[PDB]
Amino acid sequence: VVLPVARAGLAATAKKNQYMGTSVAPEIVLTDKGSDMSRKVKTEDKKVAADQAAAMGILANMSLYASLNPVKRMTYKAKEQAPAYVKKTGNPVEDFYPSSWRNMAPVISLSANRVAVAFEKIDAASNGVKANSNNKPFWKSNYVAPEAPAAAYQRYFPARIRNKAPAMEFRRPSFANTEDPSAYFMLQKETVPLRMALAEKLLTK
Amino acid sequence: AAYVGGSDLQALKSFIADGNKRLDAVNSIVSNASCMVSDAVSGMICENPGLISPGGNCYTNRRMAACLRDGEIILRYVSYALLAGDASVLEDRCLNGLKETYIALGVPTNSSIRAVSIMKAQAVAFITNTATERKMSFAAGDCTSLASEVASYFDRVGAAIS
Amino acid sequence: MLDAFSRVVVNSDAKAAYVGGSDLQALKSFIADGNKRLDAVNSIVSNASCMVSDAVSGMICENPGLISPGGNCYTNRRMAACLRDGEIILRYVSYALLAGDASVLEDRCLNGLKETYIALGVPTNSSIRAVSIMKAQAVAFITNTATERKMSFAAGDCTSLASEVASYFDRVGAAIS
Amino acid sequence: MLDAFSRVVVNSDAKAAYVGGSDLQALKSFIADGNKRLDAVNSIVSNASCMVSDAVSGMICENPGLISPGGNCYTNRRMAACLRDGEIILRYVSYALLAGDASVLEDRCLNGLKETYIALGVPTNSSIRAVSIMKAQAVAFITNTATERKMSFAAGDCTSLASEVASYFDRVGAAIS
Ligand SMILES: *C(=C)C1=C(C)[C@@H](Cc2[nH]c(/C=C3N=C(/C=C4\NC(=O)[C@H](C)[C@H]4[C@@H](*)C)C(C)=C\3CCC(=O)O)c(CCC(=O)O)c2C)NC1=O
Ligand SMILES: *C(=C)C1=C(C)[C@@H](Cc2[nH]c(/C=C3N=C(/C=C4\NC(=O)[C@H](C)[C@H]4[C@@H](*)C)C(C)=C\3CCC(=O)O)c(CCC(=O)O)c2C)NC1=O
Ligand SMILES: *C(=C)C1=C(C)[C@@H](Cc2[nH]c(/C=C3N=C(/C=C4\NC(=O)[C@H](C)[C@H]4[C@@H](*)C)C(C)=C\3CCC(=O)O)c(CCC(=O)O)c2C)NC1=O
Ligand SMILES: *[C@@H](C)[C@H]1/C(=C/C2=NC(=C\c3[nH]c(C[C@H]4NC(=O)C(C=C)=C4C)c(C)c3CCC(=O)O)/C(CCC(=O)O)=C2C)NC(=O)[C@@H]1C
Ligand SMILES: *[C@@H](C)[C@H]1/C(=C/C2=NC(=C\c3[nH]c(C[C@H]4NC(=O)C(C=C)=C4C)c(C)c3CCC(=O)O)/C(CCC(=O)O)=C2C)NC(=O)[C@@H]1C
Ligand SMILES: *[C@@H](C)[C@H]1/C(=C/C2=NC(=C\c3[nH]c(C[C@H]4NC(=O)C(C=C)=C4C)c(C)c3CCC(=O)O)/C(CCC(=O)O)=C2C)NC(=O)[C@@H]1C
Ligand SMILES: *[C@H](C)[C@H]1/C(=C/C2=NC(=C\c3[nH]c(C[C@H]4NC(=O)C(C=C)=C4C)c(C)c3CCC(=O)O)/C(CCC(=O)O)=C2C)NC(=O)[C@@H]1C
Ligand SMILES: *[C@H](C)[C@H]1/C(=C/C2=NC(=C\c3[nH]c(C[C@H]4NC(=O)C(C=C)=C4C)c(C)c3CCC(=O)O)/C(CCC(=O)O)=C2C)NC(=O)[C@@H]1C
Ligand SMILES: *[C@H](C)[C@H]1/C(=C/C2=NC(=C\c3[nH]c(C[C@H]4NC(=O)C(C=C)=C4C)c(C)c3CCC(=O)O)/C(CCC(=O)O)=C2C)NC(=O)[C@@H]1C
Repeated sequence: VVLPVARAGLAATAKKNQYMGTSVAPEIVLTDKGSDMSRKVKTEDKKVAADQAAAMGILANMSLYASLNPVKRMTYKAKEQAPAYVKKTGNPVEDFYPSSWRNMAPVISLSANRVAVAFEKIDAASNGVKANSNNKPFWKSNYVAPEAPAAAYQRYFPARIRNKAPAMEFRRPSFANTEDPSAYFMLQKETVPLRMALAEKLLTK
Repeated sequence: AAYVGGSDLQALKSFIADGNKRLDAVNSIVSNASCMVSDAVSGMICENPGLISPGGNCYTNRRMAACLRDGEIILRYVSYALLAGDASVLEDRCLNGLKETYIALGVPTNSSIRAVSIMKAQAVAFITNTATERKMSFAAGDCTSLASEVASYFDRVGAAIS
Repeated sequence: MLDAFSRVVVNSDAKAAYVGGSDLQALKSFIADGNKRLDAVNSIVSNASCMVSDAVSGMICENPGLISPGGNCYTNRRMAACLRDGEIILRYVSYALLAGDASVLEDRCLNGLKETYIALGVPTNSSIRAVSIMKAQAVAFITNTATERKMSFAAGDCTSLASEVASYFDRVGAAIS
Repeated sequence: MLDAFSRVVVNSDAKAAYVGGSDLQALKSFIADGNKRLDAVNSIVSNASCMVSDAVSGMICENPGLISPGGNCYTNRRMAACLRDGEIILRYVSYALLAGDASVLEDRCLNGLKETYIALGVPTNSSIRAVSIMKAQAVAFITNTATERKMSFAAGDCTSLASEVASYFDRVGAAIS
């Protein structure tokens, strides 16, 4: 026998200021060039806009002032803000210096009545190769090398020939009188080792 | 929108002898209204730097652009109140419902009063031409009655949020 | 923890700001040695290029092995990274002198710098010698005892800021140790 | 093909030959009495470490004065060099068996050997005894008459190949004679 939502709306409407949720404010502009025929006053309701661009200038400049002030640093102890979740990868180079922050440093510039701080990515170089040329953009951008291996007599045997000998290996076909593609022979050359541990073990015996 | 000028403007000036003095006091506020609001809100943060801290109400660019809007909406009504001579439009459209709005949003009322206090200080400097950085050219005379009235209109703002 | 300024710069809101005009003069009221502190920052910043170039070259003189074949300042990029890091290290100490706070220096720059350097195989002992050379030029510049370039200053005592800067460099040495 | 094999062992810039499938069937057609020859050289290389150690251990057993002070197998360096030479000679004789001619052994191993042994003071008579043991071992493995190892072969006679291998060893003693 009661409609509560209808009562809530009617009670709210009967008291609510219509202008409070519209940001409309009266604009005044006056014209005056020193003659009685020039003077004119006009008024007009006009919605006041939020200029987000100029709000950045106040926010940036004051936060520098808030940080250089040392007595507001103790009478206003500001709060810690927890950083946003970014996944860690275990390598400290990407954990502690991510590419969003890497190489930024504060330029300080001091003039008559102006103290300015600017964070800038610091690059420097040797010859014509820059420090951050390792991380050039993609629009500015092969074979594989093999793994390397570990004399009065000289008239008779040169140093390029000494201790050099043939080397050879075999695998006969697996089955009697029958073809086998897994069968092989190999022929090669190599310098014979010193064999000094076997020579010591043989000399001891 | 309305316009008044020429012969019709002289009729409205006949109703009050300070007609030129009242109009010369609105021209010292609407000409400097951009510098006033920018300095008031900045001066509010010099005094209370916790507003641009984490959890502050002027942290993030979206909120401070709304804070800068509010000092402008407030100042435009007070400038209209001076031109009209009455507080009726100021109270009915701007101040009715403001405090109930601010408590719901979490807007700090005490620091909001500090910005209005600065603009009241900036207003009376401009009206009485006593500003230390800038001057205006005026016919010689005394506007102390009008500068007292602008102070009263700012206090209706402060009372409504207290 | 950050300060008010570096917190907005990590958010990518604004990269630069200035305090000036009347608002600078109000900042002077809340600081002792306010003209002095801005003067000591000027002595570092106006010599930032010469200081870093002196430091890494002095590291070469003190130990020639860094530009050995098989060294670590061999190839042109690693040398350029050495000059870049010495410039980066120096500019944070100049900001730490300005605000009188090591916090942004410690949280942004010094945090995890050692384990990075171990991962790169950077000789941490020689990086000490760069930042300890950079200390010596800073204290020499501030007290105006610098032999080669003399600055013009209103007279007074600057032992306090001289002792302050030596602490900041010593903190960098501790993290990089 | 067999001429290119000789270039692979002689040249210093020869790609190590791999032979399989149809190329191994081609090689089997080129070698004279191929499967017995391949089985003759397999019997040597499969025992080559035991052969060289036993042959030098044999020449020392028969003349222990070679291990006394002033003996030419005294000290580890000498013993190592003798062991090394025994394997070198065995390896070049095994290639002469693969090839069915002595030329690679004569040209690459025996030319100059006598003069080096004379210049070094290496005793040729005891060297000839080491060679004579490896002759006896090689004849035994090729004919499958070794005392402590048997290999697996199709039944037949390989005495021609054993007589040929004996001629290659007998050549080493005639070159250092
Ligand atoms: C924080 C560092 C801080 C503020 C920033 C600033 C806030 C503040 N300002 C005043 C006084 C005035 N500011 C005025 C504005 C301007 N003057 C101009 O010349 C241009 C046109 C305009 C914009 C910059 C004005 C007119 C005044 C009036 C008196 C004066 O001239 O000084 C105050 C003091 C308020 C008071 O008088 O009680 C404050 C707090 N000052 C800061 O410290
Ligand atoms: C190798 C040959 C090697 C050098 C390289 C050099 C390295 C070195 N430098 C110093 C001390 C200073 N360098 C300074 C920098 C300069 N002075 C200026 O006027 C310009 C602007 C600037 C660039 C040239 C300064 C100011 C100092 C401090 C000296 C002073 O009191 O003025 C040192 C000594 C530091 C130390 O280890 O104690 C060294 C070793 N010397 C080399 O041998
Ligand atoms: C002193 C104690 C002393 C010796 C050391 C040893 C030297 C020696 N060796 C042979 C003959 C052979 N040795 C062979 C080698 C091996 N036989 C095997 O079964 C294994 C796998 C391998 C490594 C140990 C072989 C195969 C023979 C041939 C045997 C045959 O006669 O058919 C001899 C005897 C021949 C000669 O005089 O040259 C000697 C002396 N013997 C010692 O007395
Ligand atoms: C003297 C050496 C022996 C003996 C040997 C015999 N082997 C015979 C045949 C044979 N041997 C092999 C292995 C050989 N051929 C290869 O391709 C390779 C390696 C790549 C090797 C090591 C093969 C494959 C064959 C063919 C038969 C088979 O196994 O399928 C053989 C018969 C020769 C013939 O008449 O064709 C003999 C005599 N026999 C002896 O009794 C002495 C001890
Ligand atoms: C207090 C704010 C000042 C001050 C103000 C005075 N102005 C006087 C005369 C005057 N001013 C204007 C311009 C004004 N009247 C308009 O209609 C227009 C807008 C359309 C403007 C903004 C005029 C026209 C006049 C009249 C004289 C003239 O023709 O120039 C004045 C004298 C009193 C009076 O004339 O009523 C005063 C006191 N002077 C000050 O010293 C304080 C700081
Ligand atoms: C130790 C570092 C020096 C030393 C420092 C002093 N500077 C003094 C006065 C002074 N310096 C400046 C320039 C500086 N302050 C600023 O606001 C600006 C621009 C932003 C710069 C970077 C100024 C303007 C002044 C004030 C001039 C005046 O006296 O009217 C000074 C005197 C006391 C003081 O005001 O702090 C000192 C001791 N002087 C030295 O001899 C050592 C080497
Ligand atoms: C700056 C001086 C303050 C501050 C102000 C903020 N106001 C926010 C929103 C807001 N303000 C109003 C009242 C205002 N709008 C009107 O239309 C009228 C006049 C007719 C008045 C004077 C309203 C109704 C609203 C809400 C609607 C909207 O967003 O436009 C605001 C954002 C709140 C939020 O975070 O959501 C701020 C920050 N806050 C401060 O701390 C300083 C003191
Ligand atoms: C010269 C004084 C030293 C030294 C310098 C080198 N640093 C190298 C790479 C590197 N440096 C950093 C830390 C640096 N990056 C930042 O953003 C800032 C803080 C704002 C710091 C201070 C990082 C994270 C890295 C690696 C990532 C990169 O630069 O791309 C470097 C090259 C080694 C390499 O990259 O493999 C050198 C040579 N090392 C020395 O030995 C002398 C003493
Ligand atoms: C073991 C039965 C001997 C014995 C042998 C020693 N030979 C020594 C040195 C040596 N041997 C050769 C010939 C060898 N090298 C080759 O490159 C080739 C074929 C391609 C052959 C056959 C040479 C050229 C040399 C000198 C160079 C080298 O050492 O590699 C040797 C070392 C002598 C010494 O330094 O005292 C020994 C012990 N010694 C014996 O007494 C028995 C009889």
